[PDB]
Amino acid sequence: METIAKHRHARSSAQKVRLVADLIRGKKVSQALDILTYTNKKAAVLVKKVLESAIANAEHNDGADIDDLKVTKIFVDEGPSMKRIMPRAKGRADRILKRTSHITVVVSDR
Amino acid sequence: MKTFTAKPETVKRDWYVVDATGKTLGRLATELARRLRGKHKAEYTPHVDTGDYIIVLNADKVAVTGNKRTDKVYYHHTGHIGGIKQATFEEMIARRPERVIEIAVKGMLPKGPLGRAMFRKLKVYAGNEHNHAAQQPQVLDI
Amino acid sequence: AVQQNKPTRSKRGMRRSHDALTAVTSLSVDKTSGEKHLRHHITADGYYRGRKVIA
Amino acid sequence: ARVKRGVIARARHKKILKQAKGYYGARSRVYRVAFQAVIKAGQYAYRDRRQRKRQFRQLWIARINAAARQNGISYSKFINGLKKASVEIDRKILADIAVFDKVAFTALVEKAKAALA
Amino acid sequence: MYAVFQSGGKQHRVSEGQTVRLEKLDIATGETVEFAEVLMIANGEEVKIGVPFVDGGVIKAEVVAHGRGEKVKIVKFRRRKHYRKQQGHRQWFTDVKITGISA
RNA sequence: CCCGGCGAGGGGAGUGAAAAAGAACCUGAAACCGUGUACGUACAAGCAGUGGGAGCACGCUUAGGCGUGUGACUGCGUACC
RNA sequence: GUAACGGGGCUAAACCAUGCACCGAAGCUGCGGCAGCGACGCUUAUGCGUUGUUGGGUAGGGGAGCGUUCUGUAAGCCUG
Repeated sequence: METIAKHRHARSSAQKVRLVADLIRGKKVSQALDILTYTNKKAAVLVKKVLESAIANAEHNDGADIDDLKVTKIFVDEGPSMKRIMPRAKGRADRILKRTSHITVVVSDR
Repeated sequence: MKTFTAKPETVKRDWYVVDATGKTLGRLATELARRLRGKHKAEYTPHVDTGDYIIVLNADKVAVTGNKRTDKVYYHHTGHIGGIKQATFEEMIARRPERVIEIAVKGMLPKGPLGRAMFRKLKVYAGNEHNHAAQQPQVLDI
Repeated sequence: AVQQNKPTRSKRGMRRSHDALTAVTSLSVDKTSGEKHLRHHITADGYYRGRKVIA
Repeated sequence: ARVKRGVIARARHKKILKQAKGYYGARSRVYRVAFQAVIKAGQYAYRDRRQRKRQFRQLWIARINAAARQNGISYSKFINGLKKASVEIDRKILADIAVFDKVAFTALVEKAKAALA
Repeated sequence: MYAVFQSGGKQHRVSEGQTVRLEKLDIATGETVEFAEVLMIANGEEVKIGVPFVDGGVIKAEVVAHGRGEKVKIVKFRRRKHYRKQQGHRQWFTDVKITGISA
């Protein structure tokens, strides 16, 4: 029995969020929460919220027990980019890209 | 049918012992290289090693012809600018007698990983004794 | 100064092979409250080494 | 009568990219770079169909030399003796026998020696 | 027991019960074929060598199938000279099963 | 109904032939970026493939075979217009 | 940076004369397959059977074919 949680159109870069995602793969949920509580990065907050939502779904829609859950999968993908303009010297112009990501977490008893 | 090919997991190898007193350097090195590579067996295979282990004794008693004891020069370079160095046959025999035979045989072997692995089965000593009595080598006359 | 050839994703990964984060080894347990905290720091309620320090 | 090109173009590109499976980097991902990697492969195959035979004959000859020098003759004299004895076995079969049957090879060497005597 | 014989411009070494692939022959399926130009017969320690053929030596075989082999591609290319060409090829064969060796 | 800041975003329940038709909504190709499994890779020098060729994993047959993926070592080999 | 035999090494594994073997190419022979051009016999609606010979190619000339969109045969044929 597996349960899913997603965060779509999140304001960050996949490269930056994968660093935090790599810390908590294959671990128990309580230990994962403890690890995430003491990481001094901005992506820790987002990943933590997604994990908490997944646990709540697991125990409300599927009748699960917290003490037997495990982070079975986690991944980050790219989203659409916003395009902006930045002036430079001597009348030149430049393009600015603002990147976005999708975050997915899967928890299971097995 | 398809032609036979040797398999490195099942190959026989023997141990031989040779004496170098009063022998010509190149005419000894030819035989040593031939037997290290394994050209004397009907199971010869270019991409496999089918040779034997050979011990050489009395390396500081090899012989050369002509005026080569004073006129054969070994060169090398160090990698720093200006670092070219040379030695003579007599100086080499005085300082490091095994290197003579070692270099001579190395020059005659294939260039690559397989040749580098072939070179590992040669054991050269400067005297008349060795400590490989547990392998039971056989006397080989060249 | 700029590149004459486009690099490869293999080189990108090889360069990034030193960018991994490190986790905290262990957490400490207070002797009165029983909370978890960083070693040599105060707890979230105001304890340090068994004594209340902040209201 | 206006004609479009998408279906045929895609089919051609896919046909070429299916032959580049296993190559490294862009050579199995990009059409411009993978087209050049197929022509060269064809050229090499055409040349190697001819190099194969040379390689195998050389191997057979080396093995026969090794086998004959163990009975006490050299390759050239052995071949001359067989020619004078009117034996017409080829080098492939001779190498096979040298590896898998040694009594027969000794018999052949004696025949050649008797012819040369 | 094994014997050597010649067919199709090439030589083969065989023993009883074996299947052999040769160039195309002009015999129908299920029929018998006889090779009566044999070069060598070996039966353990007994070795007969022809000069060039053994006297009274025969191999009998049966035909099994005809067919076509795997495809090959031919590519020709001359660089900077505006020349390219391509071709394909398959080759015929016959299969026989050895039934008897008589010396 | 539930997690979340009375957010953004999601998991259930329900509509419908179909929700991977959910409003960023027919079909959804390529470049480009990820997660999982099998094999190889830390004494080895070059247009990266071709000819030869062990070992390992897996699918039919269970008689010999045979097919698919990876590929140590070795000969030859300086892109296209 | 050895650096005026490719290298190792060579007193012949150098040079001169005579002889006999062997290696060595996509050249020649062997086995199987495709196509072009002639000659000769039945006879051709332009075919069959024998036989001789040929098939590296830029600029450029000659012959024969594949696939895409639209019109008729089609108020036909395939298809929840």
